[PDB]
Amino acid sequence: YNVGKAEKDGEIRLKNGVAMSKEELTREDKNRLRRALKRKRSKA
Amino acid sequence: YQRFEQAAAFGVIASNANCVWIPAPGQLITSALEDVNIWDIKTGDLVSKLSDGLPPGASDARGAKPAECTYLEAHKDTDLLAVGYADGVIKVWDLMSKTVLLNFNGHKAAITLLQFDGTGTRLISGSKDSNIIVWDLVGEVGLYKLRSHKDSITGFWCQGEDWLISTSKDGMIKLWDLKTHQCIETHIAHTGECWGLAVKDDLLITTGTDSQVKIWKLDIENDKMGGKLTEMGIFEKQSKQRGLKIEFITNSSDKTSFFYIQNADKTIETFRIRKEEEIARGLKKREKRLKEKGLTEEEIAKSIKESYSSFILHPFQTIRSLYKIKSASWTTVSSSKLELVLTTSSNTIEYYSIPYEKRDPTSPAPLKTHTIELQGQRTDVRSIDISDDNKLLATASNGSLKIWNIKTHKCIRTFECGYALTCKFLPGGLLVILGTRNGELQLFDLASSSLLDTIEDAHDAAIWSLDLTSDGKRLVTGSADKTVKFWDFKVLKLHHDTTLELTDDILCVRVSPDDRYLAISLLDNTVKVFFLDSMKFYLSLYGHKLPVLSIDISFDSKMIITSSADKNIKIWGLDFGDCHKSLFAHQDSIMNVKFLPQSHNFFSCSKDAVVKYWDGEKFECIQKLYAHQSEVWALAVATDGGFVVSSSHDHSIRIWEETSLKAGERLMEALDLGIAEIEGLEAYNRDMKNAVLIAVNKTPEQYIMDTLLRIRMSQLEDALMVMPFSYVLKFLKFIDTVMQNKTLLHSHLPLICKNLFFIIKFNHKELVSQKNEELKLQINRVKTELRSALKSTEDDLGFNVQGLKFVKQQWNLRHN
Amino acid sequence: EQEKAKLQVEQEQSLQNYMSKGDWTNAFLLAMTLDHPMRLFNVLKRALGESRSVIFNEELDQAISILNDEQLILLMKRCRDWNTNAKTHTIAQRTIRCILMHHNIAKLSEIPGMVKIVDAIIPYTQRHFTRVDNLVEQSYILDYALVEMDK
Repeated sequence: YNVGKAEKDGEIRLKNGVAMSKEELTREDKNRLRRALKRKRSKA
Repeated sequence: YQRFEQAAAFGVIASNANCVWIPAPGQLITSALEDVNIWDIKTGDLVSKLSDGLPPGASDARGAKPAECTYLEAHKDTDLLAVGYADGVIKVWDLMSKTVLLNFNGHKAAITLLQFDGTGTRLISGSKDSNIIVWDLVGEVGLYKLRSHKDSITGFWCQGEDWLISTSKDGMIKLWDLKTHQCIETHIAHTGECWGLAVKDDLLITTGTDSQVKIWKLDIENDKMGGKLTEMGIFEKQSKQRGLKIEFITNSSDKTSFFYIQNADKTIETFRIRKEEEIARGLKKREKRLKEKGLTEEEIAKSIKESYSSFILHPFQTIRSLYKIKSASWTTVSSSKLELVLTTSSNTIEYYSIPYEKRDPTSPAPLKTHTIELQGQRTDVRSIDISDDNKLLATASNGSLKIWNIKTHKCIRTFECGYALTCKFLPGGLLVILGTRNGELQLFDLASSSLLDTIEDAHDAAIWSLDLTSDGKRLVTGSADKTVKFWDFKVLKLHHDTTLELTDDILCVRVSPDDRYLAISLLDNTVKVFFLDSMKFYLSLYGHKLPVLSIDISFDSKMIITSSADKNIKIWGLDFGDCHKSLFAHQDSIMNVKFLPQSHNFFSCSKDAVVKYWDGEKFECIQKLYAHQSEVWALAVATDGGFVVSSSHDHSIRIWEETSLKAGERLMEALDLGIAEIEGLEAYNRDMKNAVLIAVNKTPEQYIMDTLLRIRMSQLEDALMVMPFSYVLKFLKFIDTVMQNKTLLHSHLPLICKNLFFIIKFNHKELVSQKNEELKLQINRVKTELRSALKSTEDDLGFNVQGLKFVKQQWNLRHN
Repeated sequence: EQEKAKLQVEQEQSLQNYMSKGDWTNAFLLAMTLDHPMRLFNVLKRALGESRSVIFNEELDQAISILNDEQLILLMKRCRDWNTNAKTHTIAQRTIRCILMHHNIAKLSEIPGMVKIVDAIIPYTQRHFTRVDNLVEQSYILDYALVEMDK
């Protein structure tokens, strides 16, 4: 078994093993996480 | 060249901000764009003008248009006013000193509102950014901020330091404890957005988008964890349009509290709170009625709850105005009568008085004692002209024309007119001639103060543009009927001479000062120039994306400038009709462009509110001037050219007048401070038997141990490697104290084990050499407690693997 | 949906109040219902820290027992995720321990899909068990330093 993507759509599960539910996330945290993906996608 | 600067701003009595009222009948603070104004309602004159500084047109003056005032609050106790601008900056203003005292900038958006605390030591701010910041006036800093609201704060209420109520655009009413800087309870007032929040003792009232107004009981000392604020009933206000603001007024003699809801529409609703006796008195009849009806006592209780809102409050009266009320505020409270002052978007201040006896008003309808419209244009000034003497400027607006002297900045005479599109002065400034949208031609005599003659059928369609010869004998009309009509003055009356048919409507008509040529602007984007005398086609200008809105002719008359909705100003030579160059001066369309008299230099105004000072020869912008928040509609140049006047949709007319520690030490230094502190605490305890750390607000054991976490592991083995043994003994003493507190050890046990155990490896020879017995006791205590923690985890892991293995094995039997 | 939104908002605010107050047992239930992994991770983490100073505490231990099948599925997906990470497995190991001590071990088996989750928990648990034990072995250095000190 290996940690993968979130089964539930509004949730973010990283390979660290930490699950991040969008509703409880703060807006500042949501912004950086959105930017964090953007770097991941850009090079990919 | 010589720079252009703005001498003054005038024509805007009231801007888009709240009204602030002070008693002396009552003077009123009215916003004037960035400027702030004090008017006296009864007299109607402006007592003074409050300018921040940095006069427009100065080089130091910022390019970007100055932020307009959104909110105003005056403190009676301190006699101080705070101003909230569009950008979000808060400036503290002293009414007596007439200058800003303090500058606060914590909001990136304009402020919804501001409230000085009763003491005056602090102010609470609510901004569209959804940030609520409290600033101490003496400290001049923001003590704390609240972020939880997801949208703009329409209102907030803090009578007591201990608790705050915030109403927000998202529809959530949140109770806040200022001491803890957190929200304790949240409830949705309305599915829509809650615009107005007013609190009167326990009673709290909120207005959403839809008409329903909700009444809330609040008890601070409930201490139930829920229902600090509870809704008792819901009452529908008559106006469908939302209520922007709510306020409460209480009459001292009888203690009755009345409140108004200020709706977006012109209607304003006022409501009265019933006394407890009349309510209990009132409920008794209702009970008696239902007993007569025969309804069940359970149904009787049902009726009481349904109408419970009706019992609490009683409708009082409605106030209606000609124009929509942007802001309104209570002025006077008395048992005999009440008086409320309202400010509308139409730049007028109206003061309304209502007499009431017992339950309901005595007057059938509210009456306004005073209205301030002397210096206010009801509608935007469409066309502006400057007389030949230039002393008097005429401002043409829908339903109102007014002629203002530059020195006074005030109207001399006012004339009733239609939806005028074009305004012009006759020679000598004696008479003013305008063109309506209906197509009727209006001619006013300034001295007479009345119209001389109207020709209703002079033109069927709207008079788009009007221009006159230098002599003034001949008048040319450009308009929507696609025919240009020439009119000759005869003794003074107007008579049609000839009409020239055109394929397209004449948006603009311009005659050269020498009167040799006449220019016509058409919706076909083609500019036709005719000799004025011979009335024959001369040359054409093409290529504009959209029709040219303005045409101007130079003094030398060899030059024609054409401004269009294409957003490019083009410069066309008259001799052959060639374009010398094309400029994209303004992002949005350039409504009007004018030549500076006796100069090839030309002024341009556009919808983006910019006024630019452009030289034709250079083909570049000399200077850029921003002073109007909204689009500047028209630009007029003085005959001398010294000063240029501009009017904008903001109803403000302005004159522009020509004038690091690398890894290792961070463990060393941290270790020295923490160990030195713990030793001092131990030494102090032995007696019974630092400032930086206090700023850190962490225990000495936590602070260093945090520093270990910050250090990267890949450099860690070398950081421990650099350690001198004297610090290693310090490090060993550090751990033993960590070992005392079990929770900290368990939290980061794996890191600790690795740190101790490597450092012993490196210095194992000098550890054994040390002859300190108490050090051995330190080692012994560290060992024993470290064993128990590790054993506890291993026992936990050992149990789980066996149990889970058992569960899998049992399931296998069942399904095998 | 307005009523559901009304109830959901109240649950969020009550959850935040409990966490600030430290009422983990009530916070644990709200986080479980709201499906808040951080608040679910944080309640258990700092609750354990208090326990350091049967498994978590009497009140919370009862709360985990009352969970029906559905929350037991959701809780133990999180423990599987936490177990994978060596910095957060300790929280997972204590939570899974409380489940085995407060539920019928016949019952957890029939709950569909739980073997598969239980399948993923074993390998990481064994890896952690192989760890720590090594730490205990190479912790006996402290004895060798002491006996050399004794000479």
